[PDB]
Amino acid sequence: DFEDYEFD
Amino acid sequence: DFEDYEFD
Amino acid sequence: AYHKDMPLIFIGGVPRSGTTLMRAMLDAHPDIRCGEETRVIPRILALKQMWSRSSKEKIRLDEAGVTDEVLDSAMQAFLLEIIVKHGEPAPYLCNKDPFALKSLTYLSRLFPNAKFLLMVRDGRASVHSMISRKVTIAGFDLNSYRDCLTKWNRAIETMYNQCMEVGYKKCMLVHYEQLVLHPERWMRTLLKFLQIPWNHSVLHHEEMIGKAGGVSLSKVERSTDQVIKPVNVGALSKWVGKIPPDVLQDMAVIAPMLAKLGYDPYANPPNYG
Amino acid sequence: YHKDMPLIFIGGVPRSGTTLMRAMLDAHPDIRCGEETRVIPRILALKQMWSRSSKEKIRLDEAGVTDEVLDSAMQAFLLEIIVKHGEPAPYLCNKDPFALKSLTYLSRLFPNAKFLLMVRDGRASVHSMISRKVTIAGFDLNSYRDCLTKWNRAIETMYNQCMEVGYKKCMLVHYEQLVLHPERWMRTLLKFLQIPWNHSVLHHEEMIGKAGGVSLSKVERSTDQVIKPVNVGALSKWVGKIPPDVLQDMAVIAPMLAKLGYDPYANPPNYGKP
Ligand SMILES: Nc1ncnc2c1ncn2[C@@H]1O[C@H](COP(=O)(O)O)[C@@H](OP(=O)(O)O)[C@H]1O
Ligand SMILES: Nc1ncnc2c1ncn2[C@@H]1O[C@H](COP(=O)(O)O)[C@@H](OP(=O)(O)O)[C@H]1O
Ligand SMILES: [Mg+2]
Ligand SMILES: [Mg+2]
Ligand SMILES: [Zn+2]
Repeated sequence: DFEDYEFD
Repeated sequence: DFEDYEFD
Repeated sequence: AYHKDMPLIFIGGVPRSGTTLMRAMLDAHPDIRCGEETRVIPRILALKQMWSRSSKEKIRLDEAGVTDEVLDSAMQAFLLEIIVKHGEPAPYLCNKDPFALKSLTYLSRLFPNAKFLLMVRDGRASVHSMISRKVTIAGFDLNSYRDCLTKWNRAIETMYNQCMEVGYKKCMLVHYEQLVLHPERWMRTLLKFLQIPWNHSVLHHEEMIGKAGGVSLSKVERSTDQVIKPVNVGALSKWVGKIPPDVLQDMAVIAPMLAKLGYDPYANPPNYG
Repeated sequence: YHKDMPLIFIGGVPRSGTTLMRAMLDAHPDIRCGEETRVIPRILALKQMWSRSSKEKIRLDEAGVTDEVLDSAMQAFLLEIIVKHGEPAPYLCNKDPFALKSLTYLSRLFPNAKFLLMVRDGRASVHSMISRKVTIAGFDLNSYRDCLTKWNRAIETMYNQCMEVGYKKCMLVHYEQLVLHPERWMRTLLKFLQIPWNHSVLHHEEMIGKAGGVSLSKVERSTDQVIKPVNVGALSKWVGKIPPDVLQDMAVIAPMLAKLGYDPYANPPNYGKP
C-alpha cells in the first residue's frame, strides 16, 4: 500500500 | 476540511 | 517531571459516549488534569498504526533503521510533549481523545504505568447524538442510522477488545448510563482503580468550570454546552423513537456489540437502572 | 542531542541525485546521514495540513495545542528518528527527498540546521522515475506530461523555501555539476556546512558498508547506482525518450527548468559548458 515516496 | 473526529 | 514511566490516564471510546463528561469529572479533582481534546494524538497514532500494519512497509522501515524501538521512542516523545505542554501541570496527567483508544494496547506498551478508561454508551444513543447534532466523524455517514451503527459497532469492538487484552489492572470499562445514574458509586470505584484519593468535587464538576485546578473547556468542542451542566440523566434515551424502523428491525445484526456490552438490542430503551 | 545541535537536511524531487549526495557525505568519517526514514516527510505533511486550515488551527489553539506545543512535539519526534535510526556521529544528517517541502518550517525548529537542495534536469528526473517505475503519490508514471508538471510544482516549492531561508542556511546543488566537478562542489559544500574537508567524499564507493561509512538499504531504489563511483553516465539518458507534444510544450509545462539554468529547448543542454 505505500509508494516509494509521497508528494502531497 | 477536518471533521470533528476521524475513524481510520 | 515527565517521562514515559509516569502514571498517565487515557480516556476514550466512540465519540458521543460521555467522554467529555468523564474527563470533566476527573478535571474537577484537584490532583488531576485532563484538559481539552488534543486532536493531533489520534492522528499520529493512526499514521503509526498504518506503517506497522503493512508487512512491506515494516520491512522498508526496518532496513532504514526505523525499527519499532526507534518509532516507539519518537512516539513517546511526541505524545508526552503534547499531553504535558497543552494544559496545566498536575500530579496526575490525563488525555481524552475518543479514538486514541483505537491504539489502547500500543499506548499501554509505550506507557507501562498508564491506565485506561473506556467509556461505553448505548450505540443507539451515541448514533442519535452524532446524527442529531451533526458531529462529524470521518468514515461515518450522518445521513444513515444504519451506517453509523455499523461503524459504531466496528469501532467499539476494536476498543473493547483492546481493553480486555490489557486486562482489569490497566483498563476499566465505564458505562455512561451507570455513571450518570450512580456517580458516587462509579467515581469511587474509578478513583480506587486509578489509585488516587477520593474527592467529592468530582460529583459537582459544574462548580469547577473555568476554575484553577478545574475544568478547562474549548469553545469549539461539540460537548462543551452539555458538560457545563451538572451530571444529569437527560441524555439516557433521547434516541427512543428517532431511529428508522428498518434499523430497529435489524439492530442485533447491525450492532452485535450492543448485546455484548449489556444493552438489549430489542429494548426501546433498556432499563439502564 | 538537542534542538540546537548542527543538523544537515538533504532533499529534492526524487531521482535528482539525493542518494548520491547523502552517500558522499556518509563517506566523511564525522558525518552520518543513513537511509531514508520515510516517516519524517509523512509527519511533516500531517503537521502542514493542520497549518493549512484556519478552522483547525483555531480548534488546536483552543485546546492548548499551540504552535509552541506542536513545535516542541515535532522537534522531539524528529530528533528521536534522526538520532536513533543510525550510528552516532559529530554531524548528523537526514535525507528524505520531500522533507524539504517543509524546509522553512524545519529551519525554524532547528536554527542550527542547514539544507542541501538537490536540483537535476527535470527531464532527467522524470525519465528516471518513469523508466525505473519509482512510484510517487500524486505522479502519473504513464504520462511524461503529468510527471513534468508535478516535478515543476514540487521543485518550485522547495526552491522558493531554500531561497527564503537564504544562502547561509540552504545551498542549491546541481546534480550535473556535482558529477562533472566533484571536488569543486564538495569543497564548496563542506565549507557551507562548516565541516572540515575529507578526501573520502570523492571515493564514497570505498566506504560502502564500513564503520563510519555508507549504510545502504536493499529496498531503496537508488542503491545499485550509488554503489558505483561518481560518474557521468546518467546526464542525458532522457534524450529522445519524451513524446514530441511534451517537448513542444516543455517551457510551459516546466518553467522551473529555465529558472534553474536548464534550457528547455536543448536536447540536451551541454551541462558542462562554462
Ligand atoms: N453534565 C452531563 N450530564 C450527562 N451527560 C452529559 C453531561 N455532559 C455531557 N454529557 C453527554 O455526553 C454526550 C457526549 O459525549 P462525548 O463527550 O463523548 O462526545 C452528550 O450526549 P447527547 O449528545 O446525547 O446529549 C452529552 O449530553
Ligand atoms: N555513483 C553515481 N554517479 C552518478 N550518478 C548517480 C550515482 N549514484 C546515483 N546516481 C544517480 O542518482 C539518480 C537517483 O537520484 P535519487 O537518489 O535522488 O533518486 C539516478 O539517476 P538515473 O535513475 O537517471 O540513473 C542515479 O544514476
Ligand atoms: Mg483538576
Ligand atoms: Mg560517515
Ligand atoms: Zn452541584
